[PDB]
Amino acid sequence: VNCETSCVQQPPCFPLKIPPNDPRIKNQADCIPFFRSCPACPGSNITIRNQINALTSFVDASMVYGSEEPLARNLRNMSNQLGLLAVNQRFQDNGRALLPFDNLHDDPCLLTNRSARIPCFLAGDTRSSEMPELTSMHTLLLREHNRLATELKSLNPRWDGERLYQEARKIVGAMVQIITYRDYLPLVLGPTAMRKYLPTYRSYNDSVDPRIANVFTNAFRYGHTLIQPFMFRLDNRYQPMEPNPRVPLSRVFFASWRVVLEGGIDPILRGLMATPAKLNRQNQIAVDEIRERLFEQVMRIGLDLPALNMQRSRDHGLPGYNAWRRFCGLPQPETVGQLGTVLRNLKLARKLMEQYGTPNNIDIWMGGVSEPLKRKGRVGPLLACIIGTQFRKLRDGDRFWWENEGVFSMQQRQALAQISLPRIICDNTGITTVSKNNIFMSNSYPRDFVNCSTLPALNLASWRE
Amino acid sequence: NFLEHELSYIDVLLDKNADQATKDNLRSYFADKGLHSIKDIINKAKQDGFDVSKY
Amino acid sequence: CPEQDKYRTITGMCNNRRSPTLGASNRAFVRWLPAEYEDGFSLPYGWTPGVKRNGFPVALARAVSNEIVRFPTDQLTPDQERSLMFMQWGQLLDHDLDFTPEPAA
Ligand SMILES: *[C@@H]1O[C@H](CO[C@@H]2O[C@@H](C)[C@@H](O)[C@@H](O)[C@@H]2O)[C@@H](O[C@@H]2O[C@H](CO)[C@@H](O[C@@H]3O[C@H](CO[C@H]4O[C@H](CO)[C@@H](O)[C@H](O)[C@@H]4O)[C@@H](O)[C@H](O[C@H]4O[C@H](CO)[C@@H](O)[C@H](O)[C@@H]4O)[C@@H]3O)[C@H](O)[C@H]2NC(C)=O)[C@H](O)[C@H]1NC(C)=O
Ligand code: HEM
Ligand SMILES: *[C@@H]1O[C@H](CO)[C@@H](O[C@@H]2O[C@H](CO)[C@@H](O)[C@H](O)[C@H]2NC(C)=O)[C@H](O)[C@H]1NC(C)=O
Ligand SMILES: *[C@@H]1O[C@H](CO)[C@@H](O[C@@H]2O[C@H](CO)[C@@H](O)[C@H](O)[C@H]2NC(C)=O)[C@H](O)[C@H]1NC(C)=O
Ligand SMILES: [Ca+2]
Ligand SMILES: [Cl-]
Ligand SMILES: [Cl-]
Repeated sequence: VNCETSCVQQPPCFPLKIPPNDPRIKNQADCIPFFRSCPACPGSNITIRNQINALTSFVDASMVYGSEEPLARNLRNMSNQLGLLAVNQRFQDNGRALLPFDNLHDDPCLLTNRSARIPCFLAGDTRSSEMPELTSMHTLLLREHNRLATELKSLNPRWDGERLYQEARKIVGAMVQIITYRDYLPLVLGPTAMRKYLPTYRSYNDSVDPRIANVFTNAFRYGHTLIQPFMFRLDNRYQPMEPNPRVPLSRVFFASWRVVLEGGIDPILRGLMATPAKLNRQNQIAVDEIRERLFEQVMRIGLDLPALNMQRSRDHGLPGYNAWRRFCGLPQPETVGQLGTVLRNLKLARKLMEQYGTPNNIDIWMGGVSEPLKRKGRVGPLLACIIGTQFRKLRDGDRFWWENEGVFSMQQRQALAQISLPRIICDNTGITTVSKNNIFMSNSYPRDFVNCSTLPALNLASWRE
Repeated sequence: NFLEHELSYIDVLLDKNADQATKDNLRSYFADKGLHSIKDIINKAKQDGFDVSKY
Repeated sequence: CPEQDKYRTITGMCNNRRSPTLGASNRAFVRWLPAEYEDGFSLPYGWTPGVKRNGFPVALARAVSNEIVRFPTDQLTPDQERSLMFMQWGQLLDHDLDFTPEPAA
């Protein structure tokens, strides 16, 4: 039973059935394909089924470097002692590096513009080509690695390729930590949850379990509520970049050709800085581009990403909403009325009860994204709890966390405090005007924008011999 | 599975100019993936759908 | 595990000295709560037709999507206080944290 094309329910296929009055899938014998996540213990009648994490849980830039030894070596430029990551050998972006090409049997990217014959990219994680915006962030970090390694080679002539690689890697890893915990997470959780779930870092605690919890894989998908139905590209005047300034998302999934042949990462990064995120609202949860048209260009039918989230939680055996509420120490609504209070929305409570019958059965993603947002945050209490708890464990339980004593010198720590995603954009692209303040808040050109010349470079002096 | 960027390493292995140190580093990297001679390397490139007609 | 190190391993192996797989790749997620499957151990809710979850019919994920998630795209609300970069960093970060493998067909 081939899950991509069959609608039969046999292991490992758990296809989503089609409701009687579907707006899109008019044929009820059709289905949305779904493969059950690989079990930790295949074919066991003893164990309770659990899923596998293929990556390091640590915030360690594993999406740049890889999480398995063979792939990590493959992403490296092995033709010199310069400690560089491998770059594309056939294509450049205005004289700057692109990600190398990957060699998949069944390459989704070739399906997006057949004539262009541009394959998917190779990165540390397998999803780098899922959207050009994501590819752009990957390309950015590759560039940054190479720049750090270059600079370190000047500072320390006698260091070999192994040392250069490791040191640049350690800095990129620290940058991801800083941007994540200083800039990103406060805007996710809001001030109150940030204080509750992420108090000031003390030291590495070796008794903190740093594993990703199963639920986190589902709750972190709150992000799907932020997705805009277009990819936006802007020229160097931050003007719409001709033609196709607003490309529908359904025409960009795996569209790696767009990066290579439609003008590189610059216009993509500009679009990211100078366009608003979508606001999650209680009757505006997620756009049709992901709910109706996910991967429509590479697959036999458009998938439904919200529906996939819900299917996947069931696949993973996740408890429903009330059980997570109780886990988090929050009240658990029993009735339509009480769910109305918790959601600050009786209409939505009525709708959730009509589907689910009890708040005990609401799937974690659906319940999580339904909750009103915390002041100055983009998750409600439930999601703030799960997300916050996970990031606590990621920081406290990481021996190589950037502020852990003996990881960096004090001067290196001082130097690292100066980094920002805007600075990274300046260092590694043709972009000369970037977002000020907090990159994740600033969104309007010109009001929120600064010249690159105003931003402190990362000073590598304290990495010397 | 052979990667397009690895073709550039073949080029370095066939550069009579490129120094012994660099070439032995690359041979070592290919030997780690079960590829012992340049013939074995070209062959893998061919079989993974790359155009090797230059060699 | 080694005694002296300076850098993270690729796999995350050996980050925690006492329990060296913790955070390493190709390992089971941790469970904060006991799993909830139709049969207790394996089958997902929704698997067997007419099997209730805790007294109620399991709703089709696609039905939930249609009734709750769907909205008109022309009514989309820009977030005044967040950039698309805020979205993108999130997906990027997610790809540092977790990938759940599925079988090849
Ligand atoms: C280093 O981190 C350790 C883990 O820290 C947790 O994760 C981090 C990221 C933070 O969120 C942190 O706040 C977390 O606690 C940490 O050790 C932890 O210390 C707590 C507090 O001492 C321990 O909790 C105690 O547990 C025992 C045993 O019961 C537990 O296990 C069962 C089954 O899992 C559960 O059903 C229980 O609810 C518990 O979780 C309890 O007997 C005890 O409670 C009793 O005593 C208190 C205080 O007198 C009363 O208020 C209660 O009502 C009870 O009568 C605590 O709940 C926790 O088990 C322990 N975790 C580990 C892994 O050891 C450590 O202290 C940190 N070190 C430093 C220096 O920061
Ligand atoms: C352009 C943005 C995004 C997508 C396209 C996209 C797509 C997916 C898909 C297809 C899955 C798998 C669905 C399934 O269960 O079959 C998926 C899972 C995960 N997401 Fe999605 N996503 C996009 C964007 C985001 C953003 C902004 C996120 C967070 C802020 C985010 C999170 C996640 C996570 C954590 C997962 C699960 C990953 C895993 O396999 O563990 N995504 N996404
Ligand atoms: C490994 O590093 C070297 C040095 O950075 C790369 O060589 C450059 O490649 C570009 C693209 O082919 C050329 O235009 C330059 O002339 C090269 N310059 C130097 C300094 O040699 C090489 O391409 C890298 N290889 C990989 C696999 O990433
Ligand atoms: C598919 O990719 C091709 C190849 O890159 C695109 O062709 C370019 O299209 C623009 C605008 O139509 C022209 O100015 C270029 O000269 C084209 N180049 C080539 C090599 O033909 C084509 O537009 C893409 N199709 C889609 C669906 O956008
Ligand atoms: Ca990681
Ligand atoms: Cl994906
Ligand atoms: Cl298909």
